[PDB]
Amino acid sequence: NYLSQPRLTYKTVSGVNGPLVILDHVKFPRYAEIVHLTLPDGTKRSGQVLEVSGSKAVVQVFEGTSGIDAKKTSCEFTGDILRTPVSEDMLGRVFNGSGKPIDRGPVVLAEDFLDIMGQPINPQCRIYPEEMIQTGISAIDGMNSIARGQKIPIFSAAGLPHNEIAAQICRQAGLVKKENFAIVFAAMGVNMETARFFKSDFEENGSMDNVCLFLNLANDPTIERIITPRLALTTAEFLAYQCEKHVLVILTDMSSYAEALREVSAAREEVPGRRGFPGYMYTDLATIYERAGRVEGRNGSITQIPILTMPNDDITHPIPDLTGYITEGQIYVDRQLHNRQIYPPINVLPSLSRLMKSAIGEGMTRKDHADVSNQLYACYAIGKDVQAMKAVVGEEALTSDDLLYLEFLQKFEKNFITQGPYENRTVYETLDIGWQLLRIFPKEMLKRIPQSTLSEFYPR
Amino acid sequence: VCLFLNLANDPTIERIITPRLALTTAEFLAYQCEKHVLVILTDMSSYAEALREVSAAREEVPGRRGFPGYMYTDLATIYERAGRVEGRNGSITQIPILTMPNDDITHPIPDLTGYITEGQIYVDRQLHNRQIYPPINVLPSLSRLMKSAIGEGMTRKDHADVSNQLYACYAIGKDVQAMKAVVGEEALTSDDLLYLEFLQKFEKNFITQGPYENRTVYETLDIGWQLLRIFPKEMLKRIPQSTLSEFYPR
Amino acid sequence: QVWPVRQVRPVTEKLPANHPLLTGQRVLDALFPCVQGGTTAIPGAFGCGKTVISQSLSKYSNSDVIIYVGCGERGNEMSEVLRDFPELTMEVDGKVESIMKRTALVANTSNMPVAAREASIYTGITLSEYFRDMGYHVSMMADSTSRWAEALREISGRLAEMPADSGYPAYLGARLASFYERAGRVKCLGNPEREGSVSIVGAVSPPGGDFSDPVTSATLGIVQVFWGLDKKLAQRKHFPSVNWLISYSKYMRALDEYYDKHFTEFVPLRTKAKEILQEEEDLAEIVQLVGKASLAETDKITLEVAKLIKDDFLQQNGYTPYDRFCPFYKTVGMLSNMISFYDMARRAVETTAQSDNKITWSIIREHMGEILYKLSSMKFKDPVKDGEAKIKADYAQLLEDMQNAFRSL
Amino acid sequence: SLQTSFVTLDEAIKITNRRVNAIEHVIIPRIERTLAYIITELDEREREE
Ligand SMILES: Nc1ncnc2c1ncn2[C@@H]1O[C@H](COP(=O)(O)OP(=O)(O)O)[C@@H](O)[C@H]1O
Ligand SMILES: [Mg+2]
Repeated sequence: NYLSQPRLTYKTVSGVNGPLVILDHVKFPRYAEIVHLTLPDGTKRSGQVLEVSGSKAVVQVFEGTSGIDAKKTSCEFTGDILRTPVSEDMLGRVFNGSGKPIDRGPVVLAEDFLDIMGQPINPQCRIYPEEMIQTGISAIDGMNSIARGQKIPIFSAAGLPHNEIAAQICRQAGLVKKENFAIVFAAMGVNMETARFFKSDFEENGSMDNVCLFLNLANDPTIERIITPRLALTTAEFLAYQCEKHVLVILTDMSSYAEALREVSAAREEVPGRRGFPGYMYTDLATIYERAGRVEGRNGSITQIPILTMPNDDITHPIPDLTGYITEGQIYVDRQLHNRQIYPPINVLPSLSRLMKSAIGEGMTRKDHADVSNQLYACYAIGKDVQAMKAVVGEEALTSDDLLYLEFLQKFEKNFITQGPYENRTVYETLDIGWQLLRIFPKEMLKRIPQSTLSEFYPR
Repeated sequence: VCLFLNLANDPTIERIITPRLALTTAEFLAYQCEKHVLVILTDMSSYAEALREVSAAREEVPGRRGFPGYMYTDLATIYERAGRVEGRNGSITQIPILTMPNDDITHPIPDLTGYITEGQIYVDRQLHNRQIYPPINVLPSLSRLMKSAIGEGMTRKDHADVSNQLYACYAIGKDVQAMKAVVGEEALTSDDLLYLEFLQKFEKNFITQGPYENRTVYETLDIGWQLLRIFPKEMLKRIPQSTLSEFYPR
Repeated sequence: QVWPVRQVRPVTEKLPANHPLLTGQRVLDALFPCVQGGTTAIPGAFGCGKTVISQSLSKYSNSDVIIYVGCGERGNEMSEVLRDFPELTMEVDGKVESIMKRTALVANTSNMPVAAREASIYTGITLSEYFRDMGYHVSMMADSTSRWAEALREISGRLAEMPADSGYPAYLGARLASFYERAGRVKCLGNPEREGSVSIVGAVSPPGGDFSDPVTSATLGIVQVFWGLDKKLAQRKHFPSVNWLISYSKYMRALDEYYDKHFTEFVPLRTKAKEILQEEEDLAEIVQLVGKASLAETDKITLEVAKLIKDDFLQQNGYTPYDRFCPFYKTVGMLSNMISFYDMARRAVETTAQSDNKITWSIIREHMGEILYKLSSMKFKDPVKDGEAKIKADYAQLLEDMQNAFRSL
Repeated sequence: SLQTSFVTLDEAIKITNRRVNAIEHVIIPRIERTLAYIITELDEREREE
């Protein structure tokens, strides 16, 4: 079962416009087919058919359209859609956003060829995730706890330390103890300093033989970003669902991915969505984010941690807004905490985990975990409401109870949220630091906690 | 004098060639006949609105408040037609006049003009309501070329130091006046009452002038020192000790 | 030789940036550092100082070569550099040399052709990479990147393209990001085994002064240093008009090993100064509503020392001989004495406040008006009329004068 | 009793008049400037669309 038929080559380019080449006189054109372009100087580029109509085909070019001409540039149509080679030998390798080697190693000798779009997994064949990942970070493991097979992004902004948060999770993550991760890492549009930081930390942690890197940098072509996450996730699906590994997948700026989609959609002159982004962007992001979880009868999993930069710090922007409707929560990194030199700058109020409710509790972690988590959240919310009042009326207007919330809020940021980049707190250390802060109040104020949990854990 | 007049009842597209006819006349007078020319352009706000009217009718890309996407580049072809050139004895000085819509300096017309011109003189409704004349408010105003048109052999040696200390005292007096509206006079310290006295004397003596009074720079600087001496010399923290010791004791 | 301007000139390797770029400003050099190989943006409203910072950094800095690009800006400013820079000399082997001998300018003024603004940007960085390749440290100035983005918008409009935010083309962010990626510290191509760098400083001109501007908002997603200018500081004649609450540098950890060798006292002083300024910002919101009378004496000290720093450390006139350029010895020395006075004044109040007779900031003011006046006057010492030895000896004498005053309390 | 009342009542009038002034001169104008900016930016989004 091979394409043994010869490839057609055309010199029938009819227009070049932004990332797009248009051809005519093409024989039975195929949607999503791959094309190879040779420029007059002998340079080669690759592209994908975005639209077909009669003998006309529209190609997006992954390496851009500079130096293309309508007379001497020639296009070879490959007869097929984009299938990447895959193997287990891809662990301990470095590739670009096209999946070509950059480590001075050879090209991938395939164990298989997989369609970069994947294949839809039946909802009947998924397993609900309940194994808790201990990330080592108290603001996560205490209050936004992560199940193995979840998708949960870091929502951040320009100038904030989201790369240090992600790298710390890669160092510190493992299961709760009363196995280790393969890592697949995608960079879209990162600076050289970010690419050096992650790569250097995997070399210095000594774990570089259990990671696969795909790197597209801010000087690399924008249109490779369309396929970069899909190459990373097609690699993770082979490792998880054929080689039975547990995979952690990092997609380090979904905002640069969304910007590349807006370049192509604008060049195609389509009807815009919000802020000029494509009207299909929810459906596009869903085909990236839903490639995660566990399947029936296979002993492997994929966990996704995307990362976003919110333009003007606005969570209501289309990129974070659509992402919240697909992912199982978010971790929110806050400029207010960063300007105060708190690290991690995680704001627990807009942060969420949608799968923690079943990953914690008796036999899973400890029986008090839900009660401490709810009561710490409630006190921090009330502490911010007291602080916002106090900033007008001054301290002489506050009650003793308001000063307990204001003391709790200072102590919670200093002890619970502040942690440092190599400190690895267990869930149990996290929960007991939680009780040392709930000790700021008399039991009559701890109203979210049932009397059995108060009686067993408060007096210690 | 040469006059080019388009009135409120004349065609609106003449307004986009009117200032270009004037500036072409100024360039002949300055750079071929070696005159010194003063150019007055009246409501650049009417020019910019006529430009918005034309550009909207062509369905061109909008900028802020619907103005043409290229309006900065257009206004720059008007305002950069000024100055001196090597080997010719003439010059062009431009004084355009703007009406800021709803008094807003952040509106596209004053905004893009302030990015091109070498400063602005700002006329304030609050000074006019108080019947001060001219109603010039120093704080929003600027001259970018002042820094090297003043000082020893140019004007007088104190000029820069006096100017910067008047800016500092006027700005602090204005902050005391805003604070006193919350806390009342009884809460002010004796230092606040100095800046609040300076503020009141400055607007009567320095700013207020009348329409045919014509003061020298030296009269202006000595009115300036009569107001700076309201304070002890230790409060005059913009001025170096050499300038204080020479000019403050008078 | 001849090189295509839209192509990056190759290097053997890109390197971490470890050495400072010195601007001669007290703010910037102390509070918000930059590096050889760095990227910086300077957003501001009109008349904030974007040009004056760019010209001062071009006159007085540790770079070997300066490339100055003026695209979409005034003709009188290119004429200003051509007048000023030939008369101004650095000193080499005990001999003076004009700074124009190390400088090149690219002009395309606000009334020149709009499409040539793009050509100016790529010309300037290609000239900068060519001198980096000789093993030089180059600084490139772009006198407004907003004027290149505005040229992209007119051509995009006349090509009848679909826009992104505020009419700009969808490719604007990729243009900016791939321009700033041409900065860095490098091992050059070829075999004499040398190293060089390009630092890029880009001014930004947000319309109405609004930093939510698409060009500013794209740019701050890229650059590693942000010097945000404030029109309320500029209207007070407070210059450089750098807002110390919003401004930042990402390079402050890279420079740890530099200060830990050359200026081993400095990082504690920098840390204390940021805390005093942040404490004053939290007090000022209370003071504005409550009317100052409720403050503790340590808070009255904090407000007064923040005022001392804001007025006499963070402020320079660039057009006067003593503050044209501030050396890092003068900068560390000034901050050391202001932070020393703070720690002594705070100690005197905090130690005595429990007793029946006790110190207050009002007592310290009446006892120390000469020391307070001397501290405000530290800025007026001239780095070329006075010696390094004379300036450091005077700042040591102020420390003895204030210690003898606090001993007298 | 009248003098302990009078001296305590004088303080509370000053604190109250300071809040009436702060709401009138500081707090309400900041809300009105914010609300005027929002209307201006929503006109921009409508014109872009
Ligand atoms: N550091 C400074 N020292 C003294 N004057 C300054 C300084 N910075 C700015 N100015 C004054 O403010 C004016 C505006 O500065 P400029 O750099 O042209 O503003 P911008 O580029 O932000 O629009 C200058 O021409 C000068 O008069
Ligand atoms: Mg400028």
